[PDB]
Amino acid sequence: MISYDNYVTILDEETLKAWIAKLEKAPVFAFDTETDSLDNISANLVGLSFAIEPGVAAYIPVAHDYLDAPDQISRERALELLKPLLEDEKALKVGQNLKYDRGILANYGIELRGIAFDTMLESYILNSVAGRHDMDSLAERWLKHKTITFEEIAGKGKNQLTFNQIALEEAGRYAAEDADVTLQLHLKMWPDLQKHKGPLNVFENIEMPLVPVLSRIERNGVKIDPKVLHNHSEELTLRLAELEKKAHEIAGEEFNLSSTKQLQTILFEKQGIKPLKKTPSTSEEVLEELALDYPLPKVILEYRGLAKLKSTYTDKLPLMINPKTGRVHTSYHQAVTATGRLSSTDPNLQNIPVRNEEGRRIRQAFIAPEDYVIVSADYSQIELRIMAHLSRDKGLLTAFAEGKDIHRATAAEVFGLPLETVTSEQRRSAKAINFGLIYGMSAFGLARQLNIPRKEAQKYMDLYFERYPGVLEYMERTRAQAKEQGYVETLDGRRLYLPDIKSSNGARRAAAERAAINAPMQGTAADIIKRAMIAVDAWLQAEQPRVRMIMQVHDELVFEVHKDDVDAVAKQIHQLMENCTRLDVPLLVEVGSGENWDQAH
Ligand SMILES: [Mg+2]
Ligand SMILES: [Mn+2]
Ligand SMILES: [Zn+2]
Ligand SMILES: [Zn+2]
Ligand SMILES: [Zn+2]
Repeated sequence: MISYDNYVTILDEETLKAWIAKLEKAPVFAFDTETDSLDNISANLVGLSFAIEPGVAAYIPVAHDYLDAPDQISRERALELLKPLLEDEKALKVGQNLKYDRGILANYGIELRGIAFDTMLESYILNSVAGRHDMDSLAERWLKHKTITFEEIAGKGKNQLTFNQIALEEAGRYAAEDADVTLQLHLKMWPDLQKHKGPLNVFENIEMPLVPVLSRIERNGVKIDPKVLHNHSEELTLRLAELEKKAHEIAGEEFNLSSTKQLQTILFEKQGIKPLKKTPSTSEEVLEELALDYPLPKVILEYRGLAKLKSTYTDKLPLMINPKTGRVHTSYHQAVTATGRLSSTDPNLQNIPVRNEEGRRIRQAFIAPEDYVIVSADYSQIELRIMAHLSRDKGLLTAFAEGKDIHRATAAEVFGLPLETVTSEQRRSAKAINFGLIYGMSAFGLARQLNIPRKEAQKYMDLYFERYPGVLEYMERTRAQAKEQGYVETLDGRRLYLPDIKSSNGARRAAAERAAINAPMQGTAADIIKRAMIAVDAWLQAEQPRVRMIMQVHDELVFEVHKDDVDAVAKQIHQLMENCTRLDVPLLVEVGSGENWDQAH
């Protein structure tokens, strides 16, 4: 176990000051905060823990208020004595998910500096796919130590206690162990993170500096109009009713809009071909093939889609508005994706349909406050530009260089015809090839996206590789080093380990080869986006203009800018994004604005 003998519980100023003195001369120190809620903006700090050396850690309770809780240093007195140390950029701190801790302190007017090491990110940069990067998983992987779980001291279910309700000593065991373990994890991982300059570079200049900027974006939140979302909800109810009637009217009787049950009994029973369509799906959608002529499958297609969107965003979004700020605070995850891109939840901004009309209405609900406007800064087809650079292809490089539409430029080369005459179908064919290459799509998978026969798709890809030889080379070379060293890297050095590259399993090894071609372009896009965020945030902090960075979704950064400042600010965001990141890839940033996210998008 871990008893009350392990760590000290600081209940007096004199002892706290003794520790602050030791903390001041430590080379690095682990630090952690305890609160009464996972919600950063409204959580209250219940206590703090520190670790100066493996096995030497302490817990300082400041707001435990259960019946008869012992005297504790007051939250205000503890923070004023600790403030200088916390705000000192020279005092280096180590922590697990420091983004959270930085925010809690910000609730009390404290600016946490010296945010040097985050064990979550150390683990993530070492090997993004090694497993989960949370402390409990980390302590077990690297230290063969099983940590005290929050459930162990607080309980489970609705009757679960909040930190302020837990006994001082019990809270101490948990909090001081976090600090201690975090320091031990750093001592084991930091030395390893130096065996390679690639990962070390990404960790030091991309991931760590991004920690406080993610905190600031999350805490800023985004303005959502609940009325608009409600109208959209009422209207969708009516549209779902109408659509259901249109389905019944086309055939007979009533039925659910569920395939492999009520649909096959209608659809193919009235002429068609037996198999159904899985909601596997992004490759063989039987329902949308029939949709080009057959009416029923087209209405069932649209019905399901609207049903999904209503319960996911229309009904959910209004419930996420924080009472304290009046805004929605999404959760960004910095150590979850395999390629290094940021993910998002509650809400998952990336699942809002882009090329769909309803998704546009969801976006219209993201509004700018009075006298402000929503500004969108996007990296135009960054992955494609990255592939152009990685393949060193003069053809692609020149297309982007002279500002031509790469999809029409590619079609003009593949099909051999003037750029002005390329048709929509030809452009659509080249476009499917271009994005297919990024995901390492098979010549048959391209046929399923283009609806053309196999070997006809193969005919296009051979014509493509002949016109753009540099792309085949990159593809072959990347699969090469992937087998030679078990991993692939981005331009900045970020690595994706591929354990199934020599799998001996067929499909399992195919996946690893696709990931081999894909990761370098996706990871590089990710690195670029993170560098722009740090650069834009740095300008924001230094110059203090009337602008907030509110979102990050796909390849765009969304802001709130004062209406009278839009022009100067747009010039600035634009320069920072395509000139203060990587100077090797030919980058283009498209900046737009409006009353809501949809207008600026
Ligand atoms: Mg191309
Ligand atoms: Mn913590
Ligand atoms: Zn903790
Ligand atoms: Zn993208
Ligand atoms: Zn420019």
